[PDB]
Amino acid sequence: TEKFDFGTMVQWAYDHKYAEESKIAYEYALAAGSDSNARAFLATNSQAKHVKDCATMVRHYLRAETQALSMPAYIKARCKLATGEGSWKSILTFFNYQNIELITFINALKLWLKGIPKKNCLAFIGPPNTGKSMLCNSLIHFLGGSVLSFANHKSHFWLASLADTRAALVDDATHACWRYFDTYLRNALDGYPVSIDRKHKAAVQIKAPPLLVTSNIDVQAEDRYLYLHSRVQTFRFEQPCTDESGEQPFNITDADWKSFFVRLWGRLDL
Amino acid sequence: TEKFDFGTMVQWAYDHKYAEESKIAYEYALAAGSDSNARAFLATNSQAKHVKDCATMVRHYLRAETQALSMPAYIKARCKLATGEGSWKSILTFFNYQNIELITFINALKLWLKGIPKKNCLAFIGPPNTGKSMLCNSLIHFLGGSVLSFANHKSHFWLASLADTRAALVDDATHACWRYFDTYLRNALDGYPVSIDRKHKAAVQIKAPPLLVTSNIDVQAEDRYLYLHSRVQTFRFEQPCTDESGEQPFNITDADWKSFFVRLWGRLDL
Amino acid sequence: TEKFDFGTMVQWAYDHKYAEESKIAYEYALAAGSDSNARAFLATNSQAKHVKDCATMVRHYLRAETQALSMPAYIKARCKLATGEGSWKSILTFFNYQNIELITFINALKLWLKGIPKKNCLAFIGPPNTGKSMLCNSLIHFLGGSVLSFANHKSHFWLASLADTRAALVDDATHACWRYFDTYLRNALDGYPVSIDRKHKAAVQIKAPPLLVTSNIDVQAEDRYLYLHSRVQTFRFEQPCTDESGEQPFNITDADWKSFFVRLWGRLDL
Amino acid sequence: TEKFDFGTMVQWAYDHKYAEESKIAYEYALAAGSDSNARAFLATNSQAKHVKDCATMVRHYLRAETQALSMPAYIKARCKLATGEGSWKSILTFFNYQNIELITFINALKLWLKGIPKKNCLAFIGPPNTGKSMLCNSLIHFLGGSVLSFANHKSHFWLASLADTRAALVDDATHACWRYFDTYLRNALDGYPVSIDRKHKAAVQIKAPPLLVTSNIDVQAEDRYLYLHSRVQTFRFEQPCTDESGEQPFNITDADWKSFFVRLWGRLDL
Amino acid sequence: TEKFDFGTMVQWAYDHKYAEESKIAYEYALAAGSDSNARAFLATNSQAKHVKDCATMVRHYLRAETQALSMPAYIKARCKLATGEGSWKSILTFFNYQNIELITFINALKLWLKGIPKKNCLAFIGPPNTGKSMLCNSLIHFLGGSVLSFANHKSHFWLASLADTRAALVDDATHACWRYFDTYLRNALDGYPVSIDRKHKAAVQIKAPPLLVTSNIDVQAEDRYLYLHSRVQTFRFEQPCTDESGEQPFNITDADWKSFFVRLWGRLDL
Amino acid sequence: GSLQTEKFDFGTMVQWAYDHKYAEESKIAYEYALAAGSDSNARAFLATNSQAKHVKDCATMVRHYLRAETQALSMPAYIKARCKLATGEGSWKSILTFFNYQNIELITFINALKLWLKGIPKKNCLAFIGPPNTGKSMLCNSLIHFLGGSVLSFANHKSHFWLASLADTRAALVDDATHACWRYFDTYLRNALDGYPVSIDRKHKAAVQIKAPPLLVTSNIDVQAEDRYLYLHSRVQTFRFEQPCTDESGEQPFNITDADWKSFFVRLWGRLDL
DNA sequence: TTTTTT
Ligand SMILES: Nc1ncnc2c1ncn2[C@@H]1O[C@H](COP(=O)(O)OP(=O)(O)O)[C@@H](O)[C@H]1O
Ligand SMILES: Nc1ncnc2c1ncn2[C@@H]1O[C@H](COP(=O)(O)OP(=O)(O)O)[C@@H](O)[C@H]1O
Ligand SMILES: Nc1ncnc2c1ncn2[C@@H]1O[C@H](COP(=O)(O)OP(=O)(O)O)[C@@H](O)[C@H]1O
Ligand SMILES: Nc1ncnc2c1ncn2[C@@H]1O[C@H](COP(=O)(O)OP(=O)(O)O)[C@@H](O)[C@H]1O
Ligand SMILES: Nc1ncnc2c1ncn2[C@@H]1O[C@H](COP(=O)(O)OP(=O)(O)O)[C@@H](O)[C@H]1O
Ligand SMILES: Nc1ncnc2c1ncn2[C@@H]1O[C@H](COP(=O)(O)OP(=O)(O)O)[C@@H](O)[C@H]1O
Ligand SMILES: [Cl-]
Ligand SMILES: [Cl-]
Ligand SMILES: [Mg+2]
Ligand SMILES: [Mg+2]
Ligand SMILES: [Mg+2]
Ligand SMILES: [Mg+2]
Ligand SMILES: [Mg+2]
Repeated sequence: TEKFDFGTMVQWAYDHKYAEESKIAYEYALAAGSDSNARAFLATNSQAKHVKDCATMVRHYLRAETQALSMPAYIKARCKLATGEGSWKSILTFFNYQNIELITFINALKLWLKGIPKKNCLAFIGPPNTGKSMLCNSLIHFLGGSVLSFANHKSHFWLASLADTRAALVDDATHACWRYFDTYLRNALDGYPVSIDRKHKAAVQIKAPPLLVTSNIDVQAEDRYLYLHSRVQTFRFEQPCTDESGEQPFNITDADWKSFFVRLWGRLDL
Repeated sequence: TEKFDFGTMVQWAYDHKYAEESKIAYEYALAAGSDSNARAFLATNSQAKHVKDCATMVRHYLRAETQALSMPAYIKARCKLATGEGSWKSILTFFNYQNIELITFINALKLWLKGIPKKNCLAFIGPPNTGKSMLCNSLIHFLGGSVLSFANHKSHFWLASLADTRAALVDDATHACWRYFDTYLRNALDGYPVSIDRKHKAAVQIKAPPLLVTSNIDVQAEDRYLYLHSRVQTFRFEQPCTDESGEQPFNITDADWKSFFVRLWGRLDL
Repeated sequence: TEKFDFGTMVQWAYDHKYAEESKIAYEYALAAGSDSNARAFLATNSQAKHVKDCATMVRHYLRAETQALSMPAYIKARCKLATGEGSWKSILTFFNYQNIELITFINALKLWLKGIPKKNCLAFIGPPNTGKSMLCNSLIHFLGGSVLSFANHKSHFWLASLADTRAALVDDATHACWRYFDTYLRNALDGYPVSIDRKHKAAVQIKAPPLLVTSNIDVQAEDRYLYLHSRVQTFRFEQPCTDESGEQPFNITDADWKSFFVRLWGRLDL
Repeated sequence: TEKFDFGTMVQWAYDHKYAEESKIAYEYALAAGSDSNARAFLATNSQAKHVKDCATMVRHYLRAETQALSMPAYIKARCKLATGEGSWKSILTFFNYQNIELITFINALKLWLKGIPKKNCLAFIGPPNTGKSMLCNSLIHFLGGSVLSFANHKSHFWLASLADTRAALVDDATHACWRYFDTYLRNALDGYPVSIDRKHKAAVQIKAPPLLVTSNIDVQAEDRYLYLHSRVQTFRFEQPCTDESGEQPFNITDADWKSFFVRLWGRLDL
Repeated sequence: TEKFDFGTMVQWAYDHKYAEESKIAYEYALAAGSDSNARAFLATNSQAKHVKDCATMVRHYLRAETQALSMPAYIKARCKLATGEGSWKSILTFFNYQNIELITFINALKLWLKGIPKKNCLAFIGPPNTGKSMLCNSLIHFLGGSVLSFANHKSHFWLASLADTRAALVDDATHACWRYFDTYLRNALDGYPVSIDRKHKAAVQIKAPPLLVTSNIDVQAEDRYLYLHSRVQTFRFEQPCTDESGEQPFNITDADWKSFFVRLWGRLDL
Repeated sequence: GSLQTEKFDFGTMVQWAYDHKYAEESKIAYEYALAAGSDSNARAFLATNSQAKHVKDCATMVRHYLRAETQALSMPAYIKARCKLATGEGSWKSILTFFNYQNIELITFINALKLWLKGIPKKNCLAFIGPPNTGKSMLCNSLIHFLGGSVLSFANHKSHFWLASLADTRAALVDDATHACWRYFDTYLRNALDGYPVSIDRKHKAAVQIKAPPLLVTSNIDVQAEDRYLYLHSRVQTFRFEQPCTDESGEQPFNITDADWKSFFVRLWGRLDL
């Protein structure tokens, strides 16, 4: 009875960060009890179209709204997202544990986040069960980055994510993987623009984001990976951890990284 | 003369849990004898468009409603749906026949419904005709879960059901299938959110529901499937059901499952 | 006035069981001579949209209506459709000719119509020209079943039929085909619920219907379809159909099957 | 009045049997000089939509207007289309030249036209330049049949024609081609009902029409086409057909086939 | 009012032979300065739809208009397009230079343009730098034919062009190219009607146009191209070109071919 | 009520989007709704019950114009327009110094570049070959960036689509060609090298008969030396970069910017026959 | 959805 206003619903949707049709529809129809517009919505002979468009719009921003930030801004935004309690000390504990000086990682982490040529790829090498996927997965999750599945490597579309995320991580690189790297991904390592295909869409011309790599292989040593030497910052995690006792081993959480970034914000040149 | 009110149809559709076009259309056109709106519906020049949208809208509400519950609230609702007479005894019987203590299955079932990391995968391995498919099938049917079709698993779009159903089932996993699981779905097993891709402009990092699996392969034994050992609870049916000449044997039904949960509600920690 | 009434055309269409655009369009334009509405139709600036939607709408009902019945009820209805004169003896005669005790094909057919898991697939194996397609096709025609066309298996829309018909038939399965079946469709041959993809519509999890396959291959012998053994029932066809005789001594018809079901109704547990 | 009447255009298009957009649009725009409606057409802000729909509407008739007929009726209709002057002698001459009895061809053609199982495929094998395509194309032309380009087999939409025409022709089948046939098209070659996939529309179940195939390969001889034997028939044009004189000695026309059918109408059981 | 007139834009578009959206859109918006309609177009809330439909409309005319001529008529019209000054001697000289009697070329050309089965394909073979692509391209360019890129043959849509032009050219055919031809395109080299798929649109059955091919391989010599012998007319361009100082001693242009045809119209049986 | 003046005007949006060179829906949408604070039309836009469709079409429209504008220009005009774009301060001397460092007479490079830009047959491809770390990609990328060229990624040659860009840019660059790549060139792209038309196939759209633009290639392989690349010899101008641009620690000798090229073209416009 | 992508 009060002519439905799309823009309003979008706003609404956008405010509650509701981005999937299914929800928008439902949640709104609920607010129909105490909301003239919502009520107006259910009156529409085209709820369908709106719910769709509503979402389309919402995500539209959200994506765009994020693509906007700068690494700092972005990392700042990724902090508001971190919920719960923890402390940078946890991270420090671990690195110390691996016999690595946090400053070393910090210094490494500074040029990384900045995507500085030849300082754009961090590798965590070591025997199995040393915390490699741990850390790297926890950091990526924090940063809201994408994990690359080198299994799909057969398809050149296994890099499609690189056109979106701020940070990608290739977990457990094998010789076949490193070879791939040394062969086709050199630019992704020299900060030169690189082409990246997208399912059904046109290729994108972008700068390859920060890369995280875990491997049992010390590329730094193997001679067939020469080009990679100067292009991969390597930390060697040797001391094990996951022991035969069932006990919950270390686990850096979003919170932890929150503290880390918040407390090191000065030193990281952010 | 009265105008066709879409919203009404949707409500109707929603009240009868009529989610598929084919039906909605037919069933409504039937209530056209004693329903002004339906009669208004058949009067429309866009019946098609409506039926379509009607369905779209309904599934919307359903999906949103389905994901809203809590495993318990959900299960509880799945019981109300269970019509007919049966008894938990049928199930106990069979597990016994299969030489397994119900308590074992109950415990495993507990953590499963709770989707606890590493216990989120139930497997029923055994030689042909030992009753794996129905058990699984019957359980999934009761739970209102979806059946994944491995036949389309490339590009993983054989995981889009994963963003909706409270429990899926992989009936008859082949080496090729388990390989796939050991390769891409490790997360659906540890608890870490799985990147459930999908068709239109948006993908969702959803949490994988409990999984059910039937197979002739005993992943626990094979060594190439090491990762899956600690992440797949294996129950094995070695006794044959084959027996079928004359007396029409076993078939677990929604009712049977109703009794099962009702009477084991306490123990299941629901 | 002469405002075109869509709902009318549909009814029309529906009455004559006209479900394909091509026809509906043509046939109607014909009724334009003695029908105000069809004449109105040809007056529409959007006949296209109407023929399309009309059809869509018609199939909509039809499905709903067919999916509604029971197998006997369906079969029963498939009998009303069978016109002409023939007899069950023709069927008997042929099976005898192939040296197969009718009771054997009846007992098999009983559980086949019932779709009991794993007794849902019948294979008619034998050297070329033994009446296999001949038979299968007839029985499928009578049931108004659909043919899957493996040449399209490359498209996940090939099984669409499976979400509509009460019985499907794979005529002349090669090795490639049996391979595929053993590899993906075990949940189908079994006759359990499977997810079917359809163009324009949404996924559909319906119980895979009864299957009929004809082949030069004895999947029961080959150790490579090892796992198709507990699923495919077989009927060997050794004796030749035609052999220097104007017209095939055997050629079963709807009528013949009509007799068959009519006279064998009680034995088939219908 | 000066309103653009769609129905009119359709009639027009239909009368001239103009079924492809390209033409419809062009040919009409020409008649715009002396036709109020066409002129009205060019005035529309949605010519596009019309040309498209207009075509859609025309081929709709044409298809039904065909599938409705009967081979006798259809061939009959194909003769009225045959213009010019020729004589069945020309065809006879050729077949004699190739050293074959006209009663043999006819005997085959009779069954062929009737689309009888496994007697639905005629292959004209022989060395290059023996007039095979020459003959086969001319017949298909007369019959208004469609051709299948194997270069498109990669797409399941290559057989889309089969759901329309009364006769298909595979000109110059290579090994790859026969292999495909022996593997996926036994149904079709068998003139049995195969499901044909079409773009945007759903799969159509129809009886595979009669097939013509020219080939340097005698499937009858080769042993790997063992199963093609009982489905293919075969003719052998062993005698060279093109001469030194620019204009080749044999070149049949519609007229030629007209006579052929008209005079042989009785023997062909039409 | 002066509401945007679609037909006008189309006319404009057509007159300038602007057929791709990208241009039409841009070029029109430019004429917006001195064009009431263009200005009205920019005022449309649906320019998108219009640019598209305009293109669609234009192409239709463009194609329809070309498939509409007779080889003579077409060639005739292609002459009017030929601007500048040149002469057949210039074409001649070259052929003589290559040690080839013009009449030899003319005789083949006559039948080629007529598209007579199996004489529908010319091939210019020879060592690199002998003016093959030179000639062919110039001739295609005057005829206004399209060029096919074997770099795309992995998608049958690389032949889409065939369904439009009156003359196609495969420049620099390699072994893999000839093989593809010997395997799939026998029909096409033969100039018989064939099926041509088109992205999203529907397939068009049409007579393969005249082919021009340049290659370092002499198909008539190789024996694995046995069957391309009766289809491919060969030419031996051996004499190198650009000798000393880069300066191209040969430059064939539209004008040149204009003369060629104009003067040789009689002999070419046009 | 009657007479609306604030009414949402699509064309306006497009112009806006066009001006800022915003071509992707995601952005347009966001960036516009932001300008909604101080923009009657933007505000009108948000008032629309069909923002979706507009964002889409806006975009659709922007590229139409954008793609067309480029293809539109002449090599001169294009390069001219590429200059206005170049911001910052640099100098052609930076480029001279580098080539000099590489022991190559700038005139040599200039003489070739003059013909490259013209896209003249058999001189339509430049290759910068030499041991690793000699500033090849360095130079080539910079030049491509200024020109607004597109980079091809042989890591996708698998699908014939890896060349879709060739239907748009006025210059493409294949960085670090392996043997496999060169073979691919010698095999298929022989027309791209002779100026004769080739059919670029886009995704979901009909192919396009286009004239392959100028090509830039950097590689460790001297196609000029190898014998399995005979055809290429006369179709690939080669520059050998022997000297190591290598910069020990933080302090890069050679860096080349849009500015640097700006000066370069501005000051050499004459000699480049532009 | 078909074309892509597989
Ligand atoms: N998927 C995961 N979930 C939770 N923790 C993980 C996961 N992957 C790795 N970790 C953590 O990282 C450590 C294991 O690193 P690891 O996986 O052994 O490197 P690698 O795989 O090369 O042997 C463990 O201490 C564990 O806490
Ligand atoms: N719905 C049912 N009705 C009657 N019998 C059934 C039903 N489902 C399964 N069965 C019986 O159980 C057997 C199938 O057991 P099955 O599910 O194939 O075990 P598995 O999956 O390990 O191969 C069949 O032989 C069948 O007789
Ligand atoms: N509808 C029919 N009309 C006339 N003859 C038929 C018909 N169906 C089959 N036949 C005869 O039977 C033979 C085909 O048997 P077939 O179906 O191919 O056995 P199978 O399927 O095991 O290969 C043909 O030679 C044909 O003469
Ligand atoms: N429409 C036609 N007009 C004139 N001559 C034709 C025509 N069709 C075929 N020919 C002649 O017939 C010969 C081709 O016979 P052919 O088709 O190659 O038999 P096959 O297909 O078995 O190899 C050609 O040399 C050509 O001159
Ligand atoms: N349209 C033209 N104008 C001027 N010269 C041309 C033209 N076309 C070709 N040429 C000359 O011919 C030579 C190329 O011959 P070429 O195309 O390499 O034969 P092919 O294509 O078989 O390798 C070039 O050196 C060029 O100077
Ligand atoms: N635009 C630039 N700004 C500053 N330094 C650069 C720039 N481009 C390249 N370099 C320096 O040159 C090195 C890269 O040389 P490189 O491009 O790999 O030569 P090539 O392309 O032959 O392999 C880097 O270490 C970097 O310090
Ligand atoms: Cl099993
Ligand atoms: Cl058979
Ligand atoms: Mg089973
Ligand atoms: Mg058969
Ligand atoms: Mg032939
Ligand atoms: Mg050439
Ligand atoms: Mg480099």
